Amino acid sequence: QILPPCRSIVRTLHQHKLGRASWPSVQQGLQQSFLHTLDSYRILQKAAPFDRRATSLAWHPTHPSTVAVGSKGGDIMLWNFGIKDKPTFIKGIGAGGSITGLKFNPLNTNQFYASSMEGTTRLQDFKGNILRVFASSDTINIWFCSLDVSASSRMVVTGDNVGNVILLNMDGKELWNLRMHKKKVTHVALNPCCDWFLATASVDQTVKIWDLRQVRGKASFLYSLPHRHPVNAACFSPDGARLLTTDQKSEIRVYSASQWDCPLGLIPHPHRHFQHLTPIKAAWHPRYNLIVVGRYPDPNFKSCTPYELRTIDVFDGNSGKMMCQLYDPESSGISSLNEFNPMGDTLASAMGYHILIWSQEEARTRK
DNA sequence: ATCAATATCCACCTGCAGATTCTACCAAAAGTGTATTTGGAAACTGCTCCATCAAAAGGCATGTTCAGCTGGTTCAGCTGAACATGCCTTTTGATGGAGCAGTTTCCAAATACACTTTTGGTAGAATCTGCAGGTGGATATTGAT
Repeated sequence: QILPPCRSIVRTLHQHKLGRASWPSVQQGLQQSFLHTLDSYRILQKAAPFDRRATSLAWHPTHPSTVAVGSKGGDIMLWNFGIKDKPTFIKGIGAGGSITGLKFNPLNTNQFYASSMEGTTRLQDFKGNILRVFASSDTINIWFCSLDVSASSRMVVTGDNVGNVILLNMDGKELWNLRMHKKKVTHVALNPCCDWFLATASVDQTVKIWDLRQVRGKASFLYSLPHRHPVNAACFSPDGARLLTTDQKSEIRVYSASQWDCPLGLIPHPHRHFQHLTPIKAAWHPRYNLIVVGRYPDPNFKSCTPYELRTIDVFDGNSGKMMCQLYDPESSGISSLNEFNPMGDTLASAMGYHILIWSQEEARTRK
C-alpha cells in the first residue's frame, strides 16, 4: 500500500523555534507524523459486545478512555478503559425504542442527552433516573431522529422523521418547531466557534444552513445546498470553517466558509445506505484537517483501488485523496460509526453488535 | 406355397361446383354521451442486502425394502366355422311437433330520494397455543415355554 511519508521533521521544529517557518507548515508536518504513528494502530486493542444493534456513539469530552454508546433497543452503555470495573449498563424496551441521537452533557458528565424512537428527547443519568424530558411527540408513529447540543450557547436541537426541527434551552424555553424539510432529518449540528448559525440534513436530498436567531419565517433560510441523493450526515469542523457532508449512494463533499453554495472538493467513497445497517456518518478529527470514514464496498462503485476490502479509511480534507487504511480480521463487520477521541490518541468504532478500540501498542518490557 | 391388401380400370351417380334469384344486414354520414387517457399530488408496498442465531438442509454410516428378473404353473380369451336372428332397410302409412306468424298480456328497467344496513376504527377479553407436567397407551425389545 501507499503510506510513503518523508520530511525534515526536527528541522521544522527548530525552524519554528527560529520563526522562519509558519505554523500551518508545522501543523502539516505533524499531521504527517500523526499518520505515521497511526500506521501502528493496526493492532486492535479492545472489543466489547452487548445486545441489540448499535445506533449512536459519543465521547467523554474531558477523558480519553471513557465512551458512551446507544443501541437499537434503547440500551445505553458507558465504558472506561484501564478501570476493569465491569462497565455501566441501562436497558430499555428493546423493540421500538431505538436511541438515535446521543451527546454528552457539557455540565454534568454523569448525565447525558438522548433522542429515542419512543418519542422522548430526554436528559437522563447512567444510573437510570430520568432527570428531565425536553420534548415529546404526544402521538406514537411520529418520532425523533437527530440531536445535538452547544455549551457556549447552552442550546439543544433535535430533528424529526417528517421535516420539522425543535430548538430548546437547557432549562426549557421552546421558541421553535417550524417546519424545515419534507422528510426525516438524518443529522444536525451547531457551530462550535459560532453560536447562531446551524446545519441540518434530511432525506430530502438537501442540506440547509440556518441562522437560528435571525430567521423565523418558515424557510427564510440562509443557505441551501443540493445533492444527488439523500444525506446521512453533515458535520462541522472544530475550527468551524469546513463543513463535511456524506450522502447515501456514493459521495462525500467539502463545503467551505467561502461560498457555502459551491463545493471545494468531492471525495468519492462507498458507504451505501441500507435498511437494517446503522447509517454511516463521516467525521472530522478534532485537531487536524483529516477525514475519517468507514467503507462499505459496492460492486457498482467506480473503485480507483483494485483491492476493495471493508476497512476504516482516512483521507485528507483540503486535497481530496486518501492517506491511510486500517484493517483487522476477526472484525469483519462494517464500521458504521467511527469517531476519534477529542484527546487525539484513541479511536472508537461502532459496528453492529460490537464496539472496537484501536489505540497504539508499546510496553515492550516491564521493569 | 399363400391370400386378403393395394393398384388399376371402368360404369354411375349424387354430392358438389356453379349459375340465378331474393333478401336482411353492413357501411357511410353527422351527432352525441360516455368510457378512457393524462397531468400531477401523495401514500404505501416491496427491494432492501448486513449481523445474527437456530431450526433446516447436507452429507455419511448402517440397515432394511422391495423390484425387475427368473421359471414354472395355471388357464382364459382369440378366432374358425357353422348356424340362428334381429339389423338393415326400406318403405310407406300415420301423426304430431317445429317453426313460423299473428294476437294478447305480462313484466322488466329507467330514475329520483330517503333510510339502512356494511365496513371499517378501535379496544376487551375469550379461545388457541407455548410451555411444562404427567398419564397412560403403545410399541418395540427381549423372555418363558
